[PDB]
Amino acid sequence: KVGRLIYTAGGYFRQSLSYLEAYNPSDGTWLRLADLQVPRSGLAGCVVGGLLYAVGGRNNTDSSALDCYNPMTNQWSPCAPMSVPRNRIGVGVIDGHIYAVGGSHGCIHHNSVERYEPERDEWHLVAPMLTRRIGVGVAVLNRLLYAVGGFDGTNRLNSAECYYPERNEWRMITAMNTIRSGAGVCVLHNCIYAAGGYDGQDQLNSVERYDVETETWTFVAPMKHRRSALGITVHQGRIYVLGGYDGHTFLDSVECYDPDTDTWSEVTRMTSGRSGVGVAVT
Ligand SMILES: CCN1CCN(CCC(=O)Nc2ccc(S(=O)(=O)N(CC(N)=O)c3ccc(N(CC(N)=O)S(=O)(=O)c4ccc(OC)cc4)c4ccccc34)cc2)CC1
Repeated sequence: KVGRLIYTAGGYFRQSLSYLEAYNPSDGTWLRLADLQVPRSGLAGCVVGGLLYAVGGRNNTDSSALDCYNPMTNQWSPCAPMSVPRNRIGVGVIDGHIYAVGGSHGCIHHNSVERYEPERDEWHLVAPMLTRRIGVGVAVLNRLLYAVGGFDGTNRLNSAECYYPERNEWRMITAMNTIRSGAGVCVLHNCIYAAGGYDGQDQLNSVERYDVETETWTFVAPMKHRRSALGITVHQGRIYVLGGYDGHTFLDSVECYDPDTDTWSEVTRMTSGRSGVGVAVT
């Protein structure tokens, strides 16, 4: 069997893409899957019940689209769209529900947040963030959604806030050491990781993880390639970053961070360089 792959949807390189490819870290092999009905970039990926969802993005135009991919049918299926278009959206999953955080619709910078129930194919607004954030990293940890960095329309941000589903409220948390938009955010071993991003003048290769109990952000081993608008995911206790923009070119490099050795390896290259891809694991 081919159990658990890293899926990449959409992206940008000279134009919005429709590519859907999968990577087998047991293999080193790539798989070409069904193209997206509409090419998109700046979207987010997540998994719920073994289906892969592609949320938001822009087609070259800002998308409110939610689309479902079934790995067993290799087929894409449209879902109820969001209430608003959300370019540079962040996404997280709590109890089988997809939270769409922030993003832009043209020049509107959203601080709003909606929740999608796959059981009912319905979207509902939840409490809005304290800060408008596009290009925001999103991570779920102890059933709490975290919104990290991004751009509020005026300032690139280093702040972070925390949404509480049971109370339906947001609370700021400790700010990061660096301003980061278009960063990869994920959760590896009870910690939130924030890799790369763009600090307003440079693409970053730095990496800080947040310890919730100590409330502090500490830097860790940096990546080899500066990159923003990167895909990120966690597979078997390791972080994977995919593609992105380094300020000049569109990367195809996929680096793998080992927490037990605090080291970034290059483990493969995408079939072509791209940025703004959605990434998930199933
Ligand atoms: C128009 C005139 N020019 C001038 C220069 N050009 C340079 C050549 C070029 O094409 N770069 C390029 C790079 C990337 C894409 S993208 O697909 O990933 N993408 C598209 C999307 N869906 O919006 C996105 C763009 C910007 C983002 N950022 C958040 C933010 N507020 O900018 S960011 O922090 O990471 C950033 C900031 C400054 C940077 O340096 C300028 C580069 C990154 C995105 C964040 C998340 C997801 C997609 C993003 C697309 C194009 C091109 C065109």
